[PDB]
This record gives sequence, C-alpha cells and structure tokens, in this order.
Amino acid sequence: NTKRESGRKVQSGNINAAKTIADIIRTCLGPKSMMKMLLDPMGGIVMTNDGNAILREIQVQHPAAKSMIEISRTQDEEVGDGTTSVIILAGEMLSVAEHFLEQQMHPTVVISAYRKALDDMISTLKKISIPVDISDSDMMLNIINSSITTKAISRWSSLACNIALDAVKMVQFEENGRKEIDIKKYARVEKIPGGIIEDSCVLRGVMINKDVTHPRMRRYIKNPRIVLLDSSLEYKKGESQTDIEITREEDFTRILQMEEEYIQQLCEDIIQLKPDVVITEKGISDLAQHYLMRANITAIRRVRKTDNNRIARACGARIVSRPEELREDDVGTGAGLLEIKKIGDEYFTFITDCKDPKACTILLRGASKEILSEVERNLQDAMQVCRNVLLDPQLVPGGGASEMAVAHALTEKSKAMTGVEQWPYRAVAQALEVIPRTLIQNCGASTIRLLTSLRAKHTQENCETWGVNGETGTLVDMKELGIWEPLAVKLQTYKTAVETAVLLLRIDDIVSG
Amino acid sequence: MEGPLSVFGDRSTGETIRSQNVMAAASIANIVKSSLGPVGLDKMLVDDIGDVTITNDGATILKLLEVEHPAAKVLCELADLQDKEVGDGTTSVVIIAAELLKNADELVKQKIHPTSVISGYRLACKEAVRYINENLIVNTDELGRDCLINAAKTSMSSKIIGINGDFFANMVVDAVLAIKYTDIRGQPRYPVNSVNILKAHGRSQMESMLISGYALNCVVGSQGMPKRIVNAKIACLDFSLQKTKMKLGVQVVITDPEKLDQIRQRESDITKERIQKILATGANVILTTGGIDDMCLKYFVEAGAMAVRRVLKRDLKRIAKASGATILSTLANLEGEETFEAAMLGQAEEVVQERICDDELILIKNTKARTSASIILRGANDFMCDEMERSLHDALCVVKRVLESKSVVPGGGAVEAALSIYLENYATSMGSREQLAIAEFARSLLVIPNTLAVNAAQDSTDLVAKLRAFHNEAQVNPERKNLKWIGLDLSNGKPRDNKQAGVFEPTIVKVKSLKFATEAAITILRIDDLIKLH
Amino acid sequence: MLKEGAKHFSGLEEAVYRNIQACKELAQTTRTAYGPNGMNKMVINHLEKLFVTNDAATILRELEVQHPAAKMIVMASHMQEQEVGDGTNFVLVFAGALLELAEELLRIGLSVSEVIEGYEIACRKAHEILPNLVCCSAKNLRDIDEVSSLLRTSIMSKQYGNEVFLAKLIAQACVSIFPDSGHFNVDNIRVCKILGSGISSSSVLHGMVFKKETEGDVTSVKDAKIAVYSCPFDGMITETKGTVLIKTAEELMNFSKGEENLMDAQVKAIADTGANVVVTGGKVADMALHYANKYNIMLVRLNSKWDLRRLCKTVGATALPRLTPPVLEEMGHCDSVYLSEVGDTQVVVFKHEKEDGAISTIVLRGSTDNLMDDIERAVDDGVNTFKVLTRDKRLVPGGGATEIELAKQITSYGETCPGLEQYAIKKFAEAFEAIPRALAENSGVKANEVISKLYAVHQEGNKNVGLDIEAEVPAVKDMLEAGILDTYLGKYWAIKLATNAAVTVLRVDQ
Repeated sequence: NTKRESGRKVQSGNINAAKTIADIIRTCLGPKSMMKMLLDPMGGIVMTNDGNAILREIQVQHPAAKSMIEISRTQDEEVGDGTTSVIILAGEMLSVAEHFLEQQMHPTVVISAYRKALDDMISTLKKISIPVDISDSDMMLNIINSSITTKAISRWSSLACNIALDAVKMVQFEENGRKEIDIKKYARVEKIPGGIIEDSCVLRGVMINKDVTHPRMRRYIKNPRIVLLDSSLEYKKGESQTDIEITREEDFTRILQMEEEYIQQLCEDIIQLKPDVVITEKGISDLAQHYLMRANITAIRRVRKTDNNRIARACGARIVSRPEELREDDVGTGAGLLEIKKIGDEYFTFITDCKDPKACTILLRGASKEILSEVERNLQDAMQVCRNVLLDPQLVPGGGASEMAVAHALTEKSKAMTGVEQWPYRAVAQALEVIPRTLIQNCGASTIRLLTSLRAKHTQENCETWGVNGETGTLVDMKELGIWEPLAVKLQTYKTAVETAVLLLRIDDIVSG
Repeated sequence: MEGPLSVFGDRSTGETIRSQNVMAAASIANIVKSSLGPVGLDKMLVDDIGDVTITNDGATILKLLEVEHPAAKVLCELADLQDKEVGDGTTSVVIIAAELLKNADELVKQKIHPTSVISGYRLACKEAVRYINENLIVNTDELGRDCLINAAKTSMSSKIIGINGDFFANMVVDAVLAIKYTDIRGQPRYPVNSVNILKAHGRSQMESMLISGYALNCVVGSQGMPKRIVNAKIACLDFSLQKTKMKLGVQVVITDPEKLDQIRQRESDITKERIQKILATGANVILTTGGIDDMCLKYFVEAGAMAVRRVLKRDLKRIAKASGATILSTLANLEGEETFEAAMLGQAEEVVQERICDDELILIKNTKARTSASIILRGANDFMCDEMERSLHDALCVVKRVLESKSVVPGGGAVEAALSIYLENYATSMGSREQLAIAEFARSLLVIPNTLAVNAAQDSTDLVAKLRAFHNEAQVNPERKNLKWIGLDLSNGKPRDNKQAGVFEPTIVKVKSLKFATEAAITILRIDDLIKLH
Repeated sequence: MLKEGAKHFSGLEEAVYRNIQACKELAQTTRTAYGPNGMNKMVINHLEKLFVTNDAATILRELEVQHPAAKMIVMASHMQEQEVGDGTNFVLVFAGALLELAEELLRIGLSVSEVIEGYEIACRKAHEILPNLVCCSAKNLRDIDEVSSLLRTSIMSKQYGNEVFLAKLIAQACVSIFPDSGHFNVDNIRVCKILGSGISSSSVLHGMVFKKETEGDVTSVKDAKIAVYSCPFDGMITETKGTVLIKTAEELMNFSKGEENLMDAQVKAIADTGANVVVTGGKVADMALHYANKYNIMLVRLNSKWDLRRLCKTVGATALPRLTPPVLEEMGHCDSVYLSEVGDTQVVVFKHEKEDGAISTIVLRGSTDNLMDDIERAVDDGVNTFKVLTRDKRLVPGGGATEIELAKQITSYGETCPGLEQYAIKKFAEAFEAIPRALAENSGVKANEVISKLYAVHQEGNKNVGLDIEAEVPAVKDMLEAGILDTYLGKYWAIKLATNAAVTVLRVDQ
C-alpha cells in the first residue's frame, strides 16, 4: 500500500538480526567452539554447531535472520563450509563499517569498499596459498583433516581422507571440464544404515541401494546389463479402463489389478527373456517384482535415466531393450570395483567407479546408524578440499592466521591505497581480524595482545603461513602445524558475506507490498 | 488520511483530500526516488512476512503497491504506463508527478479560469519536447570518434567489466551488423534480438572470437551418431528421428505388450534409412532440430547413425535464412524412405566446426543468402560472458536506441536542470499566474538530479553547481553541439563527456514522460462535486 | 559501590562513561571553533549584552557540571589560555575527540592503565618531533606581518573576517613597545572600548585611554601626581527644591557654603596633594569642577573600575573616597596625561612610553561591547599568543597545517611500536582531524574528505582547511605559507595539556 521505510534504519534492520547470528556460531566456529542452545516454548533442549539450524527451529525475522540463512544456504550449496563463517562475517562487517562510513555519509564508497577489501583478500590469499599435492592422500591429508576439523571432526576425517581424497579425482563431469571442482551429482554422499569402518570400503563410484536389494536379485555379475523397457518391457504400465456400474462388484477389482498386470506382463516378458538386470524407470510394484526374483534378475526401479545411464557406464551395464537382444558394449567393464556389503539381509550395492560420471557415492559408515551422518558431512567436508586441492594445490595455511593475513594486510594496503577509499576499505577490512581474536577469547589469557603481536608478526615475519591458529591462539606456522584453510573456502566465505553486505547496505526500504 | 475522517472515500472535504493526495504523491514518489535507476538503491519489497522481492525499478514496486489515493493512483500507472511506453520513466515520471499535481491544482483553483494553468505544466514540457528533440547533443552513438566501434566501446566502457571496449568495441558493431532481418522500428534498425552469441568456458577470461557466418550450438558426447564430415553444405532440419518413439505412441487400451514393440522396432531402423537420404542428397552434414533421448542415444549409439541433432532451432532457423538452406523444404513425414531435397543445402564456402574452450559451434562460412557472424565470447566461465553480454545488450540497445532516433538526449538531468532555470525564468516571462504555473514545473527540473547524484551520494547541490555551470544565459543551448556539456552520466553522479555510453536514452523515451510528468497533474482535476457514498 | 553509603560522582560505568561523555560534549564549541569560523555561541551571562563567543575560556566560565573531569578539565583548558591565547579553542575538542577513542578501546576492553599511555607516549612523540615541524618564527616584533602573521592564525582561530585588520592593528599596536625580552603587559597595552566609529576605526592610542570624559582642564604637568579617587566629589551638602517650586529662598546658600569651601579645601588640597589630574571614580560637583580648573587639576568626571583598576595597577593608585583634603598615595606613574579625542570622543588620556611600565593602548571603537569584546577576545588571544617571551615564536604551520604532518608521524610511529599502545598512539594519530573537521564543519565538509586528500598530500606542511570554499571541496588552504601562522608555544602546550587533562580523568573512579 502506501508505506515508506528508510535507508540506514532499514540497513540497521539488516544489521540487527544478522548481528545476533554473528556471535554464537562464531564462538561455535573453529578450534575454540561452543553450542547454540534453543529453548523450545515447551522447554526442549536444542544445541548445534549451526545457528541456522537453530533459526530454522525458532522464530526467523524477515531481516537478515531470513537472509543470513539464505546466503549461508548459498554458502552451504557451494563449498559446503563457511556457513558458520558467513553469518559471522556479514552482519559483523555490516555492523562495523556502516555507522563509521554513513556518518561520513556514504554507502557509495562503501559500495566499492567490500570488493576492494575483497581484492587484496583474494589477491594475497592466492599468493600466500601454499601448494599442497594432489597425488598424496597424505599431502592432501593435512589440508583435508584441517577442513573436516573446521567443523571440529577428526573422527571420520582421516577416514574421509581415505575414501574421498581420491574420489573427487574419480569425479568426472561429462562435459570434460572440471571434474576437479565438482558440484554434487557426479559426486554424491549416500549411506548404509549401521555397519563398521571396514563395512566402509573406499567407494569412488555410484552406490545403488536398489541395484541389489535382495539375494534373488542379481548376485555379482561383474558387468551387468540394465534393461530399460522398450522390448523386454514396454511403454505401457496401463489401465484397460473397464466400464463400471453399481450392479457389478467384481468390476471394481479388475481395474485395480490391471495396473499391476501390465507391470506384470512386462515383468512376465522379463520372466520370459531373463536378463541379469532390468531397470524399470516407470517402476514396478511389489507384485511383478517378486516375479523377477525367480528369473535370476535384479529389479532396479524408480531410479533415474541420468543415474542409470551413468550407472551403466559406472557398473558396466548399458541400456538394451532385451537380454536376448545384443548390440554392443559402450562399456564392457565400467567398474573399478563391484561390491555388495549388506547390513542385515537387505542388500546395498557398492560399485566403486573410477573417473566415471556415476554418482561417486563415497561409502560413509559410522560405527552405527547415528554417526553415519557424521561420516557423510565429513566425506562431504572431505570432497571440499578434494575438489579444492585437485583444482588448487595452493591453499592458505590459516583461518586463524589467514583471517589475520587478510585483515592486517588489507588496511596495510590503505597505506598504499589511501584516498577517501581507504576509510570504507579499512572499515570493511576491520571486522576480519576479530575472528581468531574471537576464538583467541576461549584460548584465555589476552585475546588481544596475542593477535596484536601476531598483527605485528603479520607483516613482520609471515601472515597466514606463519600465524595464529584457533588451537593455539598464538603464532605457529599453520603449515608446520598442519592447520590449513582451503583456498576455495576463503574465496567464498567472505564473498557471500560481503555479497550480503553491499546488498543489505543497498536495500534501504521494505514496503508492505 | 488528514481532515475529517468520518466521511471516507476521498472526501476529506477540501484541500485535505488535495494535500493528503499531494503528500501521498510526495510519499508514493518517496518510494522511487532512492530507487531511481541503478544508482537508486535496490529496495527489498516485503510482499508478506514470508514473501519479499528486491527491485530498484520504479514501475516494479508500484505494480506491487496498493494505492487508494487518487494522486497515488495516477502515480502508479504513470510509472507503469511510461514503463508500458518504454521502461525509461518507470522511475523518471514519479518524482515530478508528485509535484505537478501538487503544482497544478493550486493555481487551477485560483482560477481566472482553470484552463490557464493547464498549459503551464504542458507548455514547459512542450518547451522540453522541442529541447529534448533538439538534442542530438549527447547520447549520439552514430557520431563517435570510432563511430559504432566507440559507440560499442563507450557503451561497453560504461558497463565495462574488463577489456569490454577493446575487442568489445568491435562486437556490438559486429553483433548489430551480423543481423539481416526485417524487424524495423521507424528508421531502419537491426535486431539485437537475432544476434547469435554463445558462451565459452576457459581460455581467455575476456575475449570475443569473431567468426564468419552463423555458428550453430553443438556438443560432443550427447550424440552417438558421428555428426562430423567436412563439406560445403549443411542440411537444416525441422524434423526428428527417434528409435524409441518417432511416429509411435503408447497403448493403455491394449493388453498385449507385443503390440507396442512390434510397431516400435520398425521406427528404429528407418531412422538409419532416413539419415542416408538426408546425407546423400547434397549434405555431408545434416543439422536436425529434433532430438534424441539419452536412452534413444544408446539406441542410436549401438545401432549407429549420422546426423547433427538437438541443435537450437533459432540458429538452424537463422542459418538456413543466412546460408540459403531451408529449415523444412521436404518432409511432411518422418519416414526413412522419404527423399531429401537440395534446397535445404546450406550454401557455404565450407562446413567447419571449431571446438574451443571445450565448447563447440558449427561454423557456417560464407552464408550465401545473407551475411552473418556468430561472435564467441571468451570467458574463463560462462557467466563472464553475461557481464560482457549485459554490457553488450545495453550497448547493443543504446546503439539500437540511436538506431531508434537520430535526435537523442543525454542521460541525467543536465537536460532538465538546464531548462529548469531557463523555463523558471520563462515563468517570469509570461509572469502573472503563469510565473507561478511555469516555475512550479521548471523549479522541478532541478529535483531529478537532486535525486540522481545523491543516489551516488554526490550531494547534487554540488551537481547542480556543475550542471548550471553548464547552464547559462550564454549557454541556453541544446544545439547539436556542446558549448555546454549537457550530458550527465548516471554511472558516476557527475557529468562525463561520454556521449556514446549505454546509460543515455533516446528522444523517444523522454517526450513520452513529459506527458506523464504533466499527466499526474490535470488527470485528477476534471472531477466535480465531491460527495459521500453510504 | 556495594554500599547504601559512601560517595561518588564518578566510577565504574561512569568513569568509563560519564567522565568521557560530557567532557567530549564540552567540545561542541571547540568542535565548531579554532580556525576560521562563522559559527558562534550566544552566551548570556546576563549582562544585558548577549555575548557572541567561540572562545572556550569564556564559554566554559559559565558552564558547570557534576562530571569531576569536565568539572576539573576546564582547568587545564583555562590553564592553557593563561599560557597561550590561541590554541584554546583547539584544546577542548582535540582531547575530547581523543577521549572516546580510548572509550571505544574500553569497549574493546583496552585498559586505562594502558591506552592513555600511548597517547602520553605519542604526546612525547609529538612533542619529540613537534619542534621539528616548526618552520618559521616571528622575529621582528615591531614588524607588522611577523606579528600579524601569528595573529593571523590566532584571531582567525577565534573569528574569521575581522582578523586581518586586527592583526595589522595589533601589530600596529606594537605590543613590541614591550621589548618582548621577557616583557609583556596586558593592562599597560589595554583595550579601550569606544561606542561607534568603526572597528576598522578602532585604533591603538598609546598611553592610558579612558573613554570617560576629561572634565574641565587637562593636567597641569604631564608627569602628574595622578589623583585617582573613588569618591573625591560626591557633593558635600546638596541643594533641594521643596514645594515643587522652591523650598525656601533663604535656605539655598548655606549648603553651597559647605559644598564650596570644603571642595575649596578639598580641591585646594587636591592641589595640595599635588594632583595634576584628579580622576573621580564617582561624579563631580560643578564647584569642585570650578575648583579643579582653578587649582589647575585635570578632572575626570566619572571613572569605572576599568579606569580605577588600571589606575591602581599602572599609576600605583588607590581609588579613594574624599569628603576631606586628600593626600596622594597614588602619585603618578605617567609621563603624559591628556584629553584627546579618540574614537573622536573626548577621552581621558594618561600617557608615557618606555619599554617597561609603558602604556601603549588599544582603543577599540565599536557600536557595542559584543562587538568590542568578542572581537577583542578574538583580538587579545592573538595578543595573548603574541605573549611567548621567546621573541621568535617558532612559527609552525598555521591554521593547524601541522596536523597532517604529525598525523603521519604518529600513525607511522603507531605502526612501529607493538602492544595496545600502538593503537593508542595510532589513536593519537587520529584526533588531529578534529580542528580540520572543526574547520571542515564550519566550512561544511567532513574531515575525511579533507584529511584523506591531505593524506594524499602526505608530507605537506602548508595545506590545511579553515572556513572558506577552499576548505570545503579542495580540502586545502595553505596554512604554512600563508600569512596565517602559529607559534610552537601553543603547540607545546595544547597537545600536552589536553592530554594532561585526559591523563587521569579515566583513572578517577570516585
């Protein structure tokens, strides 16, 4: 209707909800960590390492309480890390720079400031980013065990170091670009209920829970053939559409079985033709699928063409309309390894597949049901470095120190930059140093004078390489110490944080509509 | 509202419903001011506690806004209808439209008779109509130092992300001049709609590869039929070959699965028979718009085939128009025994395909029905091309907007803030109530830059210091030349000497808003007899 | 603290808060002052002259506050005015802006045992290199534009436009008649207020200039025994009118008899006290007037303490009531005494010229005192700044043009040193911009714009803002090579003194 809201007050509204999120999960961040308690109106205990998890479970305000979920979900989609870091950078910087600058009267040179304090940030980061080798799971270790401990897991880290570090190398985009950096399709995280670390095998390919579900389904034909319909089955799973009337009671039942009978007559054709495998993408219900077990066939059902066709290239199968129909092998053997490791009688097919499009499902087993999701997040936190190291051998030792390396060198360039520019530059560059000094808080002692000396040490000796760690709160070489800050991480965590900054700096009104 | 609240419905009984409208007009204009243009900050528009949107557009917010005020009513449509006119003046009309209805009715009420004051907000706009149409002075892209090339460049160098204006000084020229098509607005104009431009991932972060003729979008790995034979001719096809289903449907009325596959397998082989006729006619390369499924791919992989399929119709359309081929001259059927025709042959010096960046395009060289170019934007990623392409389109558009009009007006209010004190002194010229009438508008050509440069935080009182530094008794002059720089470049907040940049707008978009400026004013007057409805 | 009892106005929160807060808020004057400004403060001490001021001293004279620091701190600011006239409108804002810099570090939790040190340490580092950034010096003090140049920051600092002739007038005053060998006097060279003429007509008439009327004659001899009397003539026994016509035709005479023959012996012993000039704090009776002329004694019909004070000061006088034959303990100082027309007003002029004890007196001509006082205020703070008693003023860049000079000195030195004081020292490199802002404020821009462009000049020494168009957009007025210059003396003080204030005021918890 007719309503007008204004600028810095709306900017403050952008400051407020975010400024709250900038705190606890910043404490929860890094080697000095916390938990965010959530009081349910009934009193239920909730504590996480993610405040957006707490936000989803409680009131969320239309201001950046909504957005700091969003842009962290944006941060959650990309590298799968730094969501904890984005919430605490953005609202902070927006709480830091704006007032100092808007009293000088401008978002304008602040508009330029975030990408300028991004510039050297991105710049000297890549420059002090230390090459760490891809060929070695050990020289991929110190970086990936650092990345999986950014969320504070060494538990399945080393095991995520085992499986995933070579797995993203086995992740291929079928565009034949990278590959090296991999979005999650060609690399997926999928788990098996229960199990054990040896029931976890390094699995670099797709894993179909539906390839072998049951023992009467296919058993170790090392190169199956996945039949999609078309002859061995057909394009009809239909309904004969029988006329109906109130006087015919048997007439209600015939139309019910008719959906299954066509599903049956296709599987009956499968009983006749008998592949080792059929993929039914229209899907087959329990009835006709119980008929494929007597034919010595697996029934792969209600999966997707993309996965199947990749599974085909992944497991050594291919789409052929009949088993008796034999045309040619697009993949004679497409498998690095074929496994089925069962928990209970329900079978789970592990097909280890090297540089296939596949799913690169990386088998992740907790000791039991519950910590599976740990191994999932860890093998996910794994593939982050795995796609970072393989893309970028350079990645900065740091994250206490890299956060220092950025901050102190930034305003250090104001010494070079100066101008009116320096003022919003440093002000958007101010908030960064505090992140380790926020963790150096829980190191006890003096969180300030340490970083102070470390800030001196920054340009004095070295910056992110030799610098502050959240574990130490003091100077160590983050390389020698083995604490690593993936290069792909810092390019993002700040970005989406400063992306929300200029935006919420530039969004000056909220209309009623 | 204000005034008596017990009679609803825009009876506030007196100027209370005039002022509550002008203060709403001012208020509804307060939305768009800080929204004005790109320097006008994006608003985050709450549509609900769970629904928002972020726009600085003047006509986007007000379509979403509710207005029960008559002056707030006329303001939303003016943002919208001038958007409906162009989209230049979504923001522009809004600011003064608050003022002129506030400026109009005041003297209209004073009447010697209300007819006198009506022109005062038309007359200066009319005197702006001439002045605006008197502008070739800034925005002219056709007159550069490099002409179109700098018209490209300066418009690229306005949105410049990079070497835009280096190789891209060439491209906007190349893009508009690769276009032979019948879309014309007024004077002859070449569509930037028909430009065939595709993205590169890798190699150069910024480069523009200029290739002769149209380059058809294509990819390797999605077709098992080898699609590549070097030749001088292509076959542009609106047509399909699919082994799964081409002429085939499904049967839910038939119980027998035998009935589906018996009519299915016939269509699989005739695809391999049809490719032979499309090939052997004239064409070693055959361009097919109809596709094949990834399953069907397997069928065309292991049964084999030849064709170039799944290719964009828009290109294959433009190619056959360019290359003298025909998109469909022959097939009324999908049959494999149906012969293919030689008119669909692309007339080209060669049929070649450059795969680069891991991105392949089908190059039709020397298209003989008309000239063409498909310019390949080199990014290291595909979204680098959009930053180019967004810089390109508006560069394309502003040149196309100079292809809209010869007379063209400067971006920014140095056009307005000139006539401002010109015509606010022209207030005095006629004097009387017209010095009131003419000034009320001509005082308001000051305010748009006061929004403009302040959206850049330049304190436009400093800009109008620079503006009316140009704006003189010695320079009253739109001319076609600058003894005063009438340009105000809105990517800055202060004038820049670019007249070819992409920020400027043609004379078409402005004289429109001049009506819209005066439109909020007298549209609300003609009513008589304010009443109350039970 | 934990008690219902005891006492404090400061502490805890308050020390961190209230002691920093209002002490800053005091700066609003000095935030708008010190350097060219049109901004002024109407301060009504209710005198029935409503006083325009930017001068902190007589702004803070009225201001009273419970904040023990702000209660105290005006001391160091007024202790400043004692030492230099200019730089005082600088004192309050600089530290005041430098204060909450520490309080922000207190929000960071940087200790009072810590932060102010770095200031103090950079207060050294300033006064370490502060004499190095001295450039010129005011050398010949008879010379106009060596004196008027120092004046051209100082009066300018107080007030802008009037400054130039004042600086001339003050240098044309030749406060160098005091050799400035270690000699300066505020009463001997004095301001003398004259209603009307011009303030460009406002002059320096050497001697003691009394706008009070010389009555009857002038002195018998120019080395007078100067009779300065509070009430030498109040009348002896006055005449009356009884009936709203006359009281009695008979009763008239006897009172003049007492009047005359007393005021005979009165003024005869004003002649027997050897008074060449009788200076009457009260009125005069026409009989004593007649007697003052016959006995040949210059008569001053009325005297304000402004006379009587300086009279007691200069002449060695004691202003006395007399119904009796007097004696002079006043004597004279003066080697010359006159009725001169100055301000084109008949004026009591006591006069002599020496190096020492020499009266060479400003005569200000203005329609009001608010004219002739705040301008005098603006004036005398340059006259006060003229008082150094190091003849060479060691003129630094004026107009605060040394701000940008020390600013990069302190911020580079703040980079050198480690530890929380490096911030405090870098915080000390900050409050420089206050007056450049105080200028840029009355000029109308932010110091950032100014100071960043003067961070672009880096080492400059000359360019600094003020009130002017040059001080707005260009961020530049040339305050070293100017005509506008300031001594190192007030530089030695204000940076240190405003610190000396800011030293313990956060420490004081009770």
